[PDB]
Amino acid sequence: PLQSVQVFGRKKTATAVAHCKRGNGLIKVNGRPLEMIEPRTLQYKLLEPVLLLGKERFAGVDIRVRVKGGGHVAQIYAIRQSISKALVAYYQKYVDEASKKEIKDILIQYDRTLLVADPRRCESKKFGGPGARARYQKSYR
Amino acid sequence: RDKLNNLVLFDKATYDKLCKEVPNYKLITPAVVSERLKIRGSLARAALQELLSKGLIKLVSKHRAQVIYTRNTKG
Amino acid sequence: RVQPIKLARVTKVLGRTGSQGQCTQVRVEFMDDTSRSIIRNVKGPVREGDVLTLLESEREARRL
Amino acid sequence: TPDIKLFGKWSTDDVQINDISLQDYIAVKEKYAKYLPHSAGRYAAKRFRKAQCPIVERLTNSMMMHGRNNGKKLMTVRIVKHAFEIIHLLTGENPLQVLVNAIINSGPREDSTRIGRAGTVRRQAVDVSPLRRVNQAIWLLCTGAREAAFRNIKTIAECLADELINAAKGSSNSYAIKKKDELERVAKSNR
Amino acid sequence: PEKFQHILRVLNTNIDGRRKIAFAITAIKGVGRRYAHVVLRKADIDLTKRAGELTEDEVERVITIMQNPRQYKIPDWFLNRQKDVKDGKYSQVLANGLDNKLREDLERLKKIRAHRGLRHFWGLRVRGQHTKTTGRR
Amino acid sequence: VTVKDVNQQEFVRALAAFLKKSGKLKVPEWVDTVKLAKHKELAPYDENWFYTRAASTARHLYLRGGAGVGSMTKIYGGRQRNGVMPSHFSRGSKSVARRVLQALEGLKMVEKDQDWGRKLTPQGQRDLDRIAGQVAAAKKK
Amino acid sequence: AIHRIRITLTSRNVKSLEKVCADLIRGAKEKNLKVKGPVRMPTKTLRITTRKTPCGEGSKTWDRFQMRIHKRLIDLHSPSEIVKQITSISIEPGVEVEVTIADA
RNA sequence: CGAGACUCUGGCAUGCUAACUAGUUACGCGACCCCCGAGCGGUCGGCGUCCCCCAACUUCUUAGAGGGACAAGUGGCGUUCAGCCACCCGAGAUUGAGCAAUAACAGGUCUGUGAUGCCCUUAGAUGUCGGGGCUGCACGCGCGCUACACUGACUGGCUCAGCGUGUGCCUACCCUACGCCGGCAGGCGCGGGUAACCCGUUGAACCCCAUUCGUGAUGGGGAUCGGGGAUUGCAAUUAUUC
Repeated sequence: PLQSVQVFGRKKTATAVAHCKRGNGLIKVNGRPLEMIEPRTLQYKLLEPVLLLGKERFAGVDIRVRVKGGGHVAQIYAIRQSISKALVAYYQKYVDEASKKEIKDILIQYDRTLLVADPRRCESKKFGGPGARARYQKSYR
Repeated sequence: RDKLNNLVLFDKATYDKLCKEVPNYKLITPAVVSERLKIRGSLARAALQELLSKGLIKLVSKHRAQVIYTRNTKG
Repeated sequence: RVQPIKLARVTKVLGRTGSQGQCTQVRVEFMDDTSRSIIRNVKGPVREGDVLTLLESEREARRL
Repeated sequence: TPDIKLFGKWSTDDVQINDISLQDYIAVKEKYAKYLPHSAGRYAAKRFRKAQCPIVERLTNSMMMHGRNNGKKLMTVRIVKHAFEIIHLLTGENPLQVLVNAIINSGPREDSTRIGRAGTVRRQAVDVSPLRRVNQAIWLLCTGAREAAFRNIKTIAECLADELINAAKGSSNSYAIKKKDELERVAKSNR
Repeated sequence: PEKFQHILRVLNTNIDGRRKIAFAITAIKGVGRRYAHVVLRKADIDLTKRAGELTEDEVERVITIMQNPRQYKIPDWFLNRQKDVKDGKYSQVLANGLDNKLREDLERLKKIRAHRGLRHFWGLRVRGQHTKTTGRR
Repeated sequence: VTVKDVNQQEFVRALAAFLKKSGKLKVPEWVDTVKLAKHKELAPYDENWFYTRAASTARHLYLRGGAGVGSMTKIYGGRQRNGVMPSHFSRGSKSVARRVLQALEGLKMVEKDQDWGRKLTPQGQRDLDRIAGQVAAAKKK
Repeated sequence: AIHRIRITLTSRNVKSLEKVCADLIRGAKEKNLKVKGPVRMPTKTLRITTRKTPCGEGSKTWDRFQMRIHKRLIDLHSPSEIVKQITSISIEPGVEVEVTIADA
């Protein structure tokens, strides 16, 4: 057995659970590197925390992630939140506070809400329109 | 609106014109070449693909919708 | 007729005038002069301490 | 990367704001440098929020307009990245510096607001906020690029690049410049 | 950058570069986009090219396969008229000869006084669907 | 590795070429005049695509515990133009997809196994990995 | 021998369902049977949509009624009759309780 | 009294109690075993199936009880009040429904009602079967839908979901994985599932990608018409539909 914490990331619907366990591998998202996946037109965004905080930190732990829910963009945002949170979570209970705190400093300043949850989930549709707040055309003499 | 067509035959003169006008360009796309000549846009594109095996033009995009060529390294 | 361009910086957003309420009174410190400080109306949303580029102090911009 | 956060194949360094009145609504490195623009996809949450959004991100957002093209950011990001490359070949330089210059030159100074005067068509000469000047500039430039592309061979990327360069140093072949000269001229006149 | 090959005839129209071969052919009746595309595939001709490209040879090879469709394994379902009403076969109809048959069928069902015939002749809509505020302006 | 780690577009192209070398794909007496799917407004450009589809199907089956015609038909499926009515999802040709499953089985790329439909053969597992290696060296995108 | 028995409980009324479930669990263990503990299954929202207006002129007003059926099961393992016996007694109205011979 | 308050839903609980019609973790991981990479190799990491425990858990999934928002803390302002503004934490005093008073209206409904008054008709029906029309178009109006393209038409390929639902039903009946055949429509054989078991790891579309076409009513657009195949019904003529 090997040491392990789990965390999650949440944008809209699309939970992304990261299991951050002792070892060396990649960050893998659905078993494949961050580089792949596709749409890969947003690609730099999910690379971003890893580059900011060095790859040495995220290679002291193997990070494997299972993503379901939402769509392609929803998932990207979710994964980014879970990986950064993962690293911090692992260091917070096992390694040391100063490392996790340093990561929290670097992220929170430019900010991207990777340690606090997004509130925004779908607003309910109400009748008498074709949309949620969109409403049918009226006609008048 | 509008009505505009280009030659849709692959021609002699316009290919020669292209290669001998080459210092003018630093940006080359199909659309530009098409406008500046009378070559189609489709056969603008294709002329560039030929041209790239001189290597007076260098790929710097390879996107599906349309491609972007440079002239030499950077001009 | 003509005067030189004066940079003037928002000192205090006075409030909103206009018939529809879509004209904002502003007092702008004339910046070149601290003695002058004149009221000009700004169409846009105004955040204090941002800078206008006055092309005139002619044709005074005022409540309506 | 944490030393300076670059754009996704261009630098955020050597971008200069050539006006002292348009400051603090033009930024790209004054905290707001990004490899890939995206904040959280809200920008209407606070009235404060607009300051957070840099000129680059605002330009990508304003582009997606006209029903089919609405709500497709991914398409726009690909088009915009291509557009930067087209600018770089055409003038050398840094494409972001070209963008900044274009905004400054396209932004109006005086404009007009409606004022009553006998029921005759007269208006009051007013200066406008630098936030408004940036917002209007970005609008003009995006609308210009789209308008050209519609019934011409050139794509949105190419037309956007052409639109920025012409505005950056005047040529009178940029829509934004032509519109601005009309707004400022009319302002000066009036009652 | 090859001109040289230009001005091809398919049936009664001059076919030159404008569009890809397949689309270029569809000036004539009885050849849609799909028809001309499948004829070219059968005739072993790259259809991405122009019709100002390719010689007279290739054109004739296309014409033979279109007008003998079964005998070159263009199936019966793919045909504009299957079993027909005049002819006991299965015929691909092309050019001016389609116009002929269309006229024939409309006259035919005016004689026989079938509903399709009568409606079309009178200018009423042949399909039973609404024509209440449509089929005009 | 899983096949997902390496470049997906390059994988299917490399595998498709490997299939051509084998010299058989048990090809239909159709696919030279076909409608194909009803999501198509123009008949296929070439008769080449059958190899590409076969490679794609092999990859898709490698992922799953076993699957048949239904899985392939939805992936290849898209938007169907309904004329002047709203465009909606559908599933296109089933003869081709069935034929591809049969042909791959014949070569022993995939074989019938538990959880219904065809699942990968160890012969196929070996083949896919060899082209995976070639792809892995080439890029990652 | 112990026999695997499945008790399904179906209802619509949370509080009633919940305190039936309570009684089954508590009385089960009291004279020794398996405790387990409830496997909550997703409540199913039956939705009916109707026009609010007879005779439709005015505005489009729609009324939507829901009815939320709630399911749970509990798998007890212990011997034959004394399971289903001690469980199913001490309840009469208004919460369905099914004891099933299913599971081996 | 109405509204507020209230209730219900959406968001914040790695705290609480649970889960074999639900999953996850975590070994030991072996096999199918590929070497893809490391290691000489055993072994380690790996999408899935399979090994499964007297494993562990509720993180994703589920639904129960609990807490969290009160302008609370702090700072300005105000009759120093009621309240307002900013700031922290962060779901911020920013979610969406449900909810209707006093009273009016000749609003609509006798065709929802074996609720109903009077009137008509009633064995010669206005109580039932056979057939046609509502679907007829020189024209006016409204809600829509499809469009006018290159963020697209085209040909390959990548790939992620959610609310809900189903047969074995009190006047009539399902979703289909999976085999085969057919371009297609469709035909045909199985098996499971009143169901978070099976359909459905809901691997949907947008999206992403390499081309082709090249802004040209062009291949955008699919109107109108002609020929043919099938599906539904005992009956489709006035295209039921595909």
